[PDB]
Amino acid sequence: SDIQMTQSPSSLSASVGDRVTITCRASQSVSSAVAWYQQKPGKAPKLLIYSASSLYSGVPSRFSGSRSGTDFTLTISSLQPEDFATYYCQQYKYVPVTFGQGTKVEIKRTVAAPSVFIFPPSDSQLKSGTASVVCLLNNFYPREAKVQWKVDNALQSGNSQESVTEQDSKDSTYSLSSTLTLSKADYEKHKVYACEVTHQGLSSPVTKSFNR
Amino acid sequence: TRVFKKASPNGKLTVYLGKRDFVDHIDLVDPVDGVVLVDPEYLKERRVYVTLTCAFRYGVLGLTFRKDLFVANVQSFPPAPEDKKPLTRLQERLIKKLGEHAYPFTFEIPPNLPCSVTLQPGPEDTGKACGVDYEVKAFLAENLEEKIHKRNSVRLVIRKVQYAPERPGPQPTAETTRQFLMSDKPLHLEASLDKEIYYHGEPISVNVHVTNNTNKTVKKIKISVRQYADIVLFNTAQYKVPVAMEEADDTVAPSSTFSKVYTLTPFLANNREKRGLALDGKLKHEDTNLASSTLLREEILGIIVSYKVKVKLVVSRGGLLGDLASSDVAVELPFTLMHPKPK
Amino acid sequence: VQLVESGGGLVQPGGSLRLSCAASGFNVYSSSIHWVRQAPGKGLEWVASISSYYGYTYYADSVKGRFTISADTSKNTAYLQMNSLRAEDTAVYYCARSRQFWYSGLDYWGQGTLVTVSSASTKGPSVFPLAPSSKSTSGGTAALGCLVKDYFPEPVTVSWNSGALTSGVHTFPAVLQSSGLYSLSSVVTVPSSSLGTQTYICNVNHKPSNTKVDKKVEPK
Amino acid sequence: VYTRSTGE
Repeated sequence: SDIQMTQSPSSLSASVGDRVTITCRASQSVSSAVAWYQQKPGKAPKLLIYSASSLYSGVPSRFSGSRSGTDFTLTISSLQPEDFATYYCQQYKYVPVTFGQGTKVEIKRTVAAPSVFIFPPSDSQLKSGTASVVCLLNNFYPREAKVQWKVDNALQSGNSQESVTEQDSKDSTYSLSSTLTLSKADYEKHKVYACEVTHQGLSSPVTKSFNR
Repeated sequence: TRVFKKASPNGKLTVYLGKRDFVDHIDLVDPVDGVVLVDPEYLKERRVYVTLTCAFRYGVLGLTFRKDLFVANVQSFPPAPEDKKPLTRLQERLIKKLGEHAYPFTFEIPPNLPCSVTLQPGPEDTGKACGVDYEVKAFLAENLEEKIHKRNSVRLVIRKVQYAPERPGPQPTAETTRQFLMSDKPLHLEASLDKEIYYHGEPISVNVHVTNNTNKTVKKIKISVRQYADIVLFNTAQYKVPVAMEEADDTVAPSSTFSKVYTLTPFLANNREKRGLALDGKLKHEDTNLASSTLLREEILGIIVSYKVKVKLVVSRGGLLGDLASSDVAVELPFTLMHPKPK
Repeated sequence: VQLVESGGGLVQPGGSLRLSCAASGFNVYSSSIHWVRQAPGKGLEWVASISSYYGYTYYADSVKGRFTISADTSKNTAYLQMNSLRAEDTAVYYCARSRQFWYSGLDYWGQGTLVTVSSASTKGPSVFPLAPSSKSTSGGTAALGCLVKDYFPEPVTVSWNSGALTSGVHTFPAVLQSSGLYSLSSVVTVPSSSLGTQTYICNVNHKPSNTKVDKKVEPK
Repeated sequence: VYTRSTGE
């Protein structure tokens, strides 16, 4: 029973100097009461444009705004190193005010493949009574990946939590940590643990398996 | 860019405007330019008029009345041969989209007219917003004598507004010396504000300096921001109502000086029981701030609002004349209160 | 001009927590103090607003009847009093600034203190090193790592050699688990030829339970 | 009673 926002872009990716556009369609007309924001990871948001198209002070000239009925837009003339964060669309005509989902604007880099390394459990963890294996990816673009563990030459799912770090500001690469969380007894039995990665840079899946 | 539009109850008539708020720069006011869309199907009276009205609305049970202060009329349809006006850029855009059927209208607001001001209603009021308001009404009839039929017409509320001057005025400062007869001893009061122009919701700093060389004692110091409203409709009316105040128990003993800075901020939340208080014009029933000070260059209709800070010293005399002769000492400081110019 | 948040911490569900943000360069009456709720990777969600000039409070429908927004106008502070906290209300709550006359959006925000709501209790991190095996070394470069697992509270800051080692380090975001305890992994890449001759450590720290860690990684 | 906007 409340107005919702629909940012159309989900994961935009572009090279430096490109003209990128982000559009958010209001469920029902919110008039020109639309604002755009920039939020760096681990930081609080900043205001860019207000009243749909009125640039805010302390914002570069490249930024600008427009309106197409329910579709409100955000356009950057030239993209810059500073301008690489997740942006948001807001409406403030009717309370409650709502935001968009977020668009992962990122740098464009040559397709580099991940360097998978598997790590066995430590003597300290296994005496604590728990078992966990870490499969690590590094220096890869794009961020998309679909790693799946295989233990005792059998696929294992539902017990593999994954985490990914933010894009590095210098070389523009990601990393990924997969963790096979299990009990100590499971580790000793059927000890053929392995992780299989699939990525665009890798023509074939590259499995890093460890025995003893 | 987008524009406002409103249709008559039966849709036969539709007004188009570019904005609701028109800025009064004193030397000139923003013109009220627009168009009126009429279909030939519903064009039977064959004369469409548009009217700009500045009216004072006033009230037992929610009933209100509108007394006109300034009325102007333009015959949009048909375009009389003895009046050809050039179209504004806003108007020529509107015809380009709508077509011939849109008939333009342009009103010029002369100077020395009142700004849109709404007087605060109480919780037991159900009528329309009382005060001074502007309004554009488009209708069609056979002639100007015919009684306009509410359904063959449409009205849209507009506002005439002002904004803070670019150049700030001189620092408001004021002095007064009260000299008593028992001895040749003066009680001196000096007061000043930080600046001349303040915005709504911003604090006002009152520097107060008292030199009490008399035998009497200052018991209390009363600071207050007071709204001056001059209402010139029939005869004359006016009132002062304190939109801020502080009663400090600061004491100035005999043969001693005192100096302190008081900071007051006028806001509406603590003035909601003061019915009749001047507020900035309301489009319909929107909550608006305390009325902005209206600036007049060189007895003007409507509600003229201004602000002053009063600094009063409550003195107890006694002695020869006892408490028959008042010994209080006050001073006043005028200042501007309005919103900054929107960029 | 600055906004400062405090009063964030772990509270059992159905409990009570209170939050306040300082205001600098903004007059209370000339501005409105909004609040927001963005959980990790979930997006901004406006929870409450206060208009000092018009004395109005606004609440989110879910929030309605639970949080109370107030403001001490003298100290220039806004106090969001949260009562009957749900586990779902775990998020980073920011305090925003708006133009009282007239609304211009959320032009300034505070950093925002962390709010956590769960039945689980604060627990110290159990750090087990990830020794660099033969698998770890490839292309002439090897990788150390420390695993921080079993701590519940979200705030944990880990720096290798007490921040002296900031090259090749990759701190993975913490993730909440079936147990509910948060688990975070941190790894670095150091040349193999330097591996062995030189020793490197991970300075894991967890302020809630006051547990400094100086565990050192040795190849397996 | 409602007043609406439109493009130009």
